[PDB]
Amino acid sequence: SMRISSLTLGLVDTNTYFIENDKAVILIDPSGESEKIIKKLNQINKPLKAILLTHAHFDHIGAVDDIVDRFDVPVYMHEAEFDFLKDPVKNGADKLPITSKVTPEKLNEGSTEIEGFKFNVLHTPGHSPGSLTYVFDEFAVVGDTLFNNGIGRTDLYKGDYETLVDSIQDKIFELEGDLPLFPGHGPYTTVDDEQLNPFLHG
Ligand SMILES: [Zn+2]
Ligand SMILES: [Zn+2]
Repeated sequence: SMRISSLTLGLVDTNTYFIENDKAVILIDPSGESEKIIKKLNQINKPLKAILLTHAHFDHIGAVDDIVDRFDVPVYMHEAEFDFLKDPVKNGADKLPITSKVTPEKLNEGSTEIEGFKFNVLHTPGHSPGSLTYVFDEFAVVGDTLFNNGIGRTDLYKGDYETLVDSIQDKIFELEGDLPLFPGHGPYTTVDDEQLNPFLHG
């Protein structure tokens, strides 16, 4: 019923995801290289209805403004990182040309329906305070939380190691053991495959 596609883009190889149903598409983490994203959006030939952000670090939002300027769609994210968009010290870009001037819509933990797309939102902070995981019937998009044999870094702004470990162990590890998990970087993994992840402790 849904098809998930991806491009790996930008300075730090961010996974941008395209979620299609029979009649529309939503985009998650438009990281950069917006002409490549737009090219695939034009290939899909279904109207883009929304952008979802797992979080608002610079490498997940670099193409947000270009896509909104072209298609005029809402951008959804957790309110705890609204101030990340315009603030390069908070989103990490301060460290050559990244900000977003969009006014975002807030999303909270719970069941959601956006333009015919039904999914569950989990608030999974620790790598960032507004990190969200988006759970669909046949896959989940987890952001910079649980990687294949790795974990999101917890030394960024408002990051915290024990918070992320709890988010992974108490929320992401409640999903179906073989559900494909698609993180912000690197290949997919699953809850079963990450049971002995060595970065989780406590
Ligand atoms: Zn990040
Ligand atoms: Zn990232």
